[PDB]
Amino acid sequence: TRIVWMIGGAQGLGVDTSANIFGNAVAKAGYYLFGNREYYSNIKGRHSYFEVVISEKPIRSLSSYVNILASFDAETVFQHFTETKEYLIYNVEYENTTVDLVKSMEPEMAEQVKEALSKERLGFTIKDVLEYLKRRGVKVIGFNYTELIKKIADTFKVPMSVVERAKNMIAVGASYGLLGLKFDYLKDAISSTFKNELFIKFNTMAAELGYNSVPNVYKLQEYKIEKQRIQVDGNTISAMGKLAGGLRFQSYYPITPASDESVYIEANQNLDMIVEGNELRKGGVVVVQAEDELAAINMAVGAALTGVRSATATSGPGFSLMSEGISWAGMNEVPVVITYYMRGAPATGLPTRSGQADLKFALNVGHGEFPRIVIASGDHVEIFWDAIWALNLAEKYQTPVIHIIEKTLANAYSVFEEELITNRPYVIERGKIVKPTSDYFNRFEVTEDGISPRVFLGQASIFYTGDEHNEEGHITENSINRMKMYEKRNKKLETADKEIPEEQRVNIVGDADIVLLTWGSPKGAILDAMEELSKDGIKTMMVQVKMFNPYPKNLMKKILSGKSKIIAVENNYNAQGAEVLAEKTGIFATNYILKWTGRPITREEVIEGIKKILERDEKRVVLYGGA
Amino acid sequence: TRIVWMIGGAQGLGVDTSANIFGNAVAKAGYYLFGNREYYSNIKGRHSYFEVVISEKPIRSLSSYVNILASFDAETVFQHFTETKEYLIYNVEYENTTVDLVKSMEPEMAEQVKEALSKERLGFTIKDVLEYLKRRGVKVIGFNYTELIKKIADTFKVPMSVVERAKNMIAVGASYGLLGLKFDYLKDAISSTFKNELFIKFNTMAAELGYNSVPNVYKLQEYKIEKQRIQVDGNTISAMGKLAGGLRFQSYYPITPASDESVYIEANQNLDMIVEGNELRKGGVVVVQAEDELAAINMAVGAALTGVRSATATSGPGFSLMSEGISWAGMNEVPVVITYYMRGAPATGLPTRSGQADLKFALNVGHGEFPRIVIASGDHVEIFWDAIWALNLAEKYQTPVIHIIEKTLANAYSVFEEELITNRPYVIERGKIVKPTSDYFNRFEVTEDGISPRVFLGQASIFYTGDEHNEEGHITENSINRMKMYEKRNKKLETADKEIPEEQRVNIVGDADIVLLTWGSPKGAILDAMEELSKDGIKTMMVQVKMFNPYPKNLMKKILSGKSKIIAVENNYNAQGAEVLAEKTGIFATNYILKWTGRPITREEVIEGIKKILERDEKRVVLYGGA
Amino acid sequence: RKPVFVDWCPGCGDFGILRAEEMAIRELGINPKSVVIVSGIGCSGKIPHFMNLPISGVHTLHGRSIAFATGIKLSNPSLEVIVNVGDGDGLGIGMGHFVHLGRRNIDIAVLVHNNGVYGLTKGQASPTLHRGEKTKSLPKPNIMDAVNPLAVALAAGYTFVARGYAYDVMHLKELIKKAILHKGSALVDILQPCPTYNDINTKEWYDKRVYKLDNVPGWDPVVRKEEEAQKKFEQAIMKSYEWGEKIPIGIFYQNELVPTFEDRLTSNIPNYREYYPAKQQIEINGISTTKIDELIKAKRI
Amino acid sequence: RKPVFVDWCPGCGDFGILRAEEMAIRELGINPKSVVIVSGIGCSGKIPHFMNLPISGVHTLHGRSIAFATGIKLSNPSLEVIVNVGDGDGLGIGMGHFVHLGRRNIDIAVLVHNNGVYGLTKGQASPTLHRGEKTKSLPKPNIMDAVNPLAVALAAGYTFVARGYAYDVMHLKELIKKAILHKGSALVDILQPCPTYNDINTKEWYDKRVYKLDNVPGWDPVVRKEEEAQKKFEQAIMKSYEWGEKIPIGIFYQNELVPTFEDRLTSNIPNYREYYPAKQQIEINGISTTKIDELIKAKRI
Ligand SMILES: Cc1ncc(C[n+]2csc(CCOP(=O)(O)OP(=O)(O)O)c2C)c(N)n1
Ligand SMILES: Cc1ncc(C[n+]2csc(CCOP(=O)(O)OP(=O)(O)O)c2C)c(N)n1
Ligand code: SF4
Ligand code: SF4
Ligand SMILES: [Mg+2]
Ligand SMILES: [Mg+2]
Repeated sequence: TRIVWMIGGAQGLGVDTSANIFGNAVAKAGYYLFGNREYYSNIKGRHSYFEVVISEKPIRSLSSYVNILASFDAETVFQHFTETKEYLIYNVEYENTTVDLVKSMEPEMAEQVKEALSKERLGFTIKDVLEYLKRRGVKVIGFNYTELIKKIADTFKVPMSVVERAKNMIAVGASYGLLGLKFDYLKDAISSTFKNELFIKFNTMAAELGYNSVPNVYKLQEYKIEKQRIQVDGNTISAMGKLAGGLRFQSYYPITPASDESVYIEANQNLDMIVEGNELRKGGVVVVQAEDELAAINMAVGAALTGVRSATATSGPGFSLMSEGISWAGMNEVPVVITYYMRGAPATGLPTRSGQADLKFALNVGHGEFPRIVIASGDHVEIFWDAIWALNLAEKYQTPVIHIIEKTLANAYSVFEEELITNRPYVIERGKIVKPTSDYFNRFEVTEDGISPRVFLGQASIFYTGDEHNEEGHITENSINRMKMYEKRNKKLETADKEIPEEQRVNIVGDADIVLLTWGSPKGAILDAMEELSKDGIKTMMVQVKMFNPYPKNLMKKILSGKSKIIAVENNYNAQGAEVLAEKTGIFATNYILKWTGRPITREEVIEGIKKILERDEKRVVLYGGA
Repeated sequence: TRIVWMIGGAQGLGVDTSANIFGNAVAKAGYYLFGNREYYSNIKGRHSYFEVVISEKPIRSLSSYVNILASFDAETVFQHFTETKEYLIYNVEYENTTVDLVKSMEPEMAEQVKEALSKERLGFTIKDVLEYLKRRGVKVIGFNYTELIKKIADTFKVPMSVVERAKNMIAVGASYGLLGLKFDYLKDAISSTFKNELFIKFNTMAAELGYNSVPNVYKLQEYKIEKQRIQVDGNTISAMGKLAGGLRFQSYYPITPASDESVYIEANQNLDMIVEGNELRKGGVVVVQAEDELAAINMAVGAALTGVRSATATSGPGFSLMSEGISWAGMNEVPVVITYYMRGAPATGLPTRSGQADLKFALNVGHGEFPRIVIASGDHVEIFWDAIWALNLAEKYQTPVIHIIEKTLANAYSVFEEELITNRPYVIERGKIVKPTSDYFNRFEVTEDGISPRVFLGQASIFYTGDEHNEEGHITENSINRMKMYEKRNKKLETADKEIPEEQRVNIVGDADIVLLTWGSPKGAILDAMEELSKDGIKTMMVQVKMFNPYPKNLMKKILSGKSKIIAVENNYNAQGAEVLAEKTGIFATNYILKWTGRPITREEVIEGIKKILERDEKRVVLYGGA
Repeated sequence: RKPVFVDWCPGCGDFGILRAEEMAIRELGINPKSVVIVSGIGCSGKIPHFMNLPISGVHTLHGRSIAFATGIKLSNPSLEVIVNVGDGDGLGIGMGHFVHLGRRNIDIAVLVHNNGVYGLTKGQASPTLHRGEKTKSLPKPNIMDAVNPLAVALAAGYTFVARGYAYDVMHLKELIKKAILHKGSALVDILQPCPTYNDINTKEWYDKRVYKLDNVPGWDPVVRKEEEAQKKFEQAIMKSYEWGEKIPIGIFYQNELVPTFEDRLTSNIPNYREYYPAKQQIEINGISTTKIDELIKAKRI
Repeated sequence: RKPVFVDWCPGCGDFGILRAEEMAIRELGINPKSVVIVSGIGCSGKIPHFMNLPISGVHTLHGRSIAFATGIKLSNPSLEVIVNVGDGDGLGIGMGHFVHLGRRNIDIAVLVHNNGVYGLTKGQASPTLHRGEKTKSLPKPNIMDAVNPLAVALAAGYTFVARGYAYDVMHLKELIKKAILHKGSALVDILQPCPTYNDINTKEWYDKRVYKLDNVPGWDPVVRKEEEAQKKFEQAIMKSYEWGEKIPIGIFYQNELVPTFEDRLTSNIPNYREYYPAKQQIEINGISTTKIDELIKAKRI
């Protein structure tokens, strides 16, 4: 099974919490979830919406359609009706509300709504939306939310304004009812979420009222859960991976959607540790909220100099500000990880939306030549293992490492098996660290592999400088020292490229003549698209780059030789990952499926885009669905 | 003729001024010059040196050898003896000075000196250097600078400390004497440089003493100068071009070697203007010294919003700090030029040396996708015309334009014909500017070519925002507006790529099977290398890219088809210009000649590097000569 | 297209500031086409977009409004340039540019939306929130001391320093007017409730504490002669630290005797006020009007 | 290799500061291996490189020394972290980080080389040079007002604020010692001749004007009880503006009663002083020692 549920409502009404409760109930019944959060750059009043994919099997991607849309306002109907396939739950009070009276709605969206309705001769009221939907076989279930709220207020002998938010749980209880799962899971999910008896009980009544007013349509059965499951978002998973990887200093400046990572680290900063002779100790991660990103990068780089594993996290505007600091870290061969939560850009761009438009900037960030190791996670499990990897790469190659996690992954959450992130050893490789044998240590010894022996502040006299320098860290302009030291640093990347197996830099799935060349978050939608297409004769393979620098040049040349279709799928305009392949190997993608609107690429967008390329060879498919 | 003169001395002794006087004399005799300035990141005491190439024809490049080395200290002998071919002028007082007693000398240079001497069984004194040089047929002319200074002090009845700096003019007068040009040119050059009668007269006596103590060796004749000649450095020429191009606001933060550009603009900021009906008006360029580069970029971008032609200038560290601001300018479609004086990097790097290591960063600066138009000048005349071009490109495509001028060009100076920068019209194209017809103007109208009609602050109500926006400039997250507006901005680059002839984006010289693929400052050395090699049977052509974005993809594919040797010559480690060709076309250079030591690539380095590639196909030639 | 949803939380102090700023601009009679409101990033930063009048808005980068404003004003000094920044924006990331404006004394007004928090990123402590304070948005007490915007501005030194309150609109309006007319750099630190985050420094908390320096007999913050300047400055400093039960609002210091940056430019560019960069004619039929003849002549051999 | 040419102009004030700082570190008996000197970009910035002792140097980015220092000190608070910045570096480009240090009260000393100019880039006016001043390096009089580093530091608020003079080495040495021992963020603004650029504020100019607050009977800048704090602070402010014929040198303000950032971290991380980030054992034979079991358990279905 694969059922797509969505609810929506004005930011500030706790609808996100309602979505969480719904999901938590369905999950306890033994269904996997993949959920999303879509908000405006706004604290109150704009339209927010929450999509939850439900299945008995692991889910990997979102969908373009909604099976069940749950609503209690006019706006959520207007915003999603064109995607709604099977069931609308709505508020009968707004039947005569016309799209022009929804003031929180962007004018552009009001126009898109009017266009979709006018096109088939409908007017602009909710009632007209209902007809639009009945023409497509959608079943609509209208609630007098006002009467139900009056009833509950009455029962609990409070005024209506006290129980106004029960509207949310009526919409949720009716949705959950359609599924046919037993009420207790929802009742339990309500009791574990709200913190006071009155709120529990009146929300429980609200959900009962919804559940008992609708028929059991999807007839879902329960599954016993064999292996232990967890539910986590991207932010959180990066934090877990970093902590597992030994992080003990993080400096950050708040920015969406990066801040949540640091807030989680800080709330959990006192960690249990099993140390020498099996002693339980606690060890604190110092977390500093810097005053700006220039302070944040440089604080982390300074911390690394003491031998601590350090990192920061940011997004486009912040990352641009960090360029200088990253260059200094390159010059001074300082391990640091920068988690790049890549979002809708340029400038402020879409602070609450996603993108893949900053890859080549990351690959070339800051002045000078130095090794910028760059990886990108494609799904939630990869995020965990990639954060451990980043930290090991940084210390092994003594250089900044950029770990890209798109916003789409950061804020989405999924249910998966716990063992996927606990089943293997948490390896910490500290690289070429040594105990100095005197008071003065030459920090930048010139070796054949480029990697100089490393010591920490406090162990011996060492020198770092932004200027070109000799083996002692003293300012040196001499041409021959310059030649050697500048090469030594860049040789580290060649050593990395010999040491890291190319097979760890890509995930390859399938073996077929049509290649889906991607990186990052489209991985999921692509794999789900490949399965659907396979059932229909259409054979495809996925090549997903994980490490862009050092680039898996030879492996890529081998896998792509003699392929007739190489279709780059990315959330940017210039297909920057394809551009990097072309720089490194000479191989040009044949076609593109691109999306720059900020919303996740869906399974169906990939399926249809590929059909559109096989059927008529169009060069660039441009996607735009969502929100 | 081609004679290479060098003088050197401790920073703070006015040796730069001495070099200027020498050159100015030779020039008035009708010889062209190409000169250089090499200093440490230091105000006093480090070793500085000044190379001046002398010829009856225009000169394009520096040389690896020195014909005449003029010196008055030990250090200048030790620093340049291995390059000295025909004549050393030196101070007999330091004959027994050993390299270990030169405390201002970097330890690495002391080792290079000892190695070069030990290698043929010489010790480490100046006297040993003299033998080294006599083994190579060099003639040495030793002066008792102390006695000559005593004589002059005596003549003028002052103490010796008053006339100590005459040492400089003894070295200069002896050098100029060897050439055989008449004393009056030097006498005139002394009188026009120094500002008081006593300093004039005792420096004139110092130069006489030098001139009359040496034989006329090079027997140079005078040339009548037909067409008017000028002598200018790179900094200055960029300033001239900007002013000719209409610049009326520049904000900057001091950094070497960018500051001199702004200091010149400010000293000349009240410009004559021939305006409407042939009226003489003066118009001031506002020049602001910002508090940091973040202020500098953003001040200039704000200024552009009023319709002023605005720019800044910077180098690597500063440019890294400007990333964010450049991204905001991309998003808001703001014309601005950033003159990137590219220097020795990463971090502080080599603040007083050169490099080409930041090209791909420039091409990808800041988060998001937007048109970054990027050009690079290859010689002094190109700098002028390229600065006019940058400013027109910025207003025509409403986007940041990056004008790269390497340090090598910025600080070098040359004599050339004035008409090369006055002979054609100074064209100012303001792009798609209009008079608003009401109180409210939609700044970002979506058109087919991507370029929205432009109005200035004060003419009508307009809005700019860092966020994604609609045609009115108001914050808009709508997916379909986003799709359109994000594409519109990037479509401007495709329009640029259709509108700018590809032939204006490259200079091609010759037609041969061996290609020298370059950009920027190696142009000169390459052209001089091609002429020498041609005389010896070896046929080469130069392909010099001037505009990297939009890249001349089709022209480059055409010129390079069927070429068997494509040799990239660049002052970086990764041959970033070659990497860009490879990204855009699939064409890989066959061989490389690279230099990352900070000093200009010489004519001979190119000649020998190419011989070394024809004779034994070595993949990467690594250069390191100078300083 | 035509509507802009004013998307601030119902009851946000930003409504008062907007209302006050609009009214200041109207009552001064300034042509709105000539007014540019340069704003930062945050809830505060959205303000030009919500303006009723045909003013222009330039919504910038986080902490960079002052630098933009400087380029705008100096290129076209006939524009009336007002800067609206958040306290995190203006005094956190923008701190450096905030201080350097004081040294230049450019004729601009800077209005700081002082809510104690970063509203737009969900209410982290701003640089004005006191150490130990715990709003509903903070998991732990604020680990940071506050900076006093008025004291930093005085030390910087802004030539007009005032504090307003978003829930005394008439008073705030009159302060904004004076900050705009002041010849030089003016600060108005505006006390502004954020009901969503910051349940400490609320409307009722301030109503109870604020008093007007305007109602203090003989309070005169205007420097009229150079010898008054030091005493007026120290009296401003002292007052700027009054905080607990009593909170002063009004003008702390004003000195129109210091030359503006524009006055200093006029010393080097004598016709700047009459032929400023943005007024200049740089081409006639696409041919540059700038003469560089003399510049080139100076380099002749 | 082994020699470092001390490349400052003969007679530079930087020689005095170097001599004074070395001596402060020796006389305090601190193990030199544990001392980290974090320095900016400029002539000033070269100082760790020229140090006689086995101290460590970290030569950073222009205006960024304080941010580096913060990461260093908080990761390993057993290091004695001293910051040497130029006035352009520390108070121009680094202004924002300079002020924010005051709010944190990290246990660091900051020594500002106040020469009035950017020595290393050929003597442009620094943020301490007064408006109208024309050094030999300036084509026109300085268009900018100066900032008073001591007043900005107080408003920020640094908990130890002092001014020294590079040509009274013994005095400067003793100030550096006290700035190092002070529990919190300490500023020493050091008056420092640049003979190459700045032929105004020379050695002879200062010799003539400086007097010691130490020689002022009853001058007590030490806060010993909370109620003293405001008076001590205002007395510091007043004094910090004395300039023409008389220039005070010495300690303007010291308050060791404010918790350090390290004290505040200890509230959230109870064993921070005993098991700070840099001391922690993060692996045993290449296997992480960090347990995230409970973190993962909290996410179970
Ligand atoms: C360089 C950069 N870093 C971070 C951000 C994210 N950001 C946007 S608004 C904001 C804080 C807003 O607080 P304030 O300036 O106090 O305005 P308010 O929302 O409270 O009015 C932050 C941290 C950004 N846009 N740019
Ligand atoms: C981001 C950046 N911009 C500019 C520079 C160039 N720069 C180096 S030192 C300096 C000024 C030094 O002045 P100050 O900090 O007063 O130190 P001083 O030389 O006078 O001791 C400048 C502008 C740089 N290194 N980095
Ligand atoms: S969050 Fe605080 S500041 Fe932002 S709008 Fe809501 S109330 Fe106003
Ligand atoms: S320039 Fe001024 S500061 Fe730099 S070294 Fe020479 S004297 Fe000292
Ligand atoms: Mg705020
Ligand atoms: Mg200085």
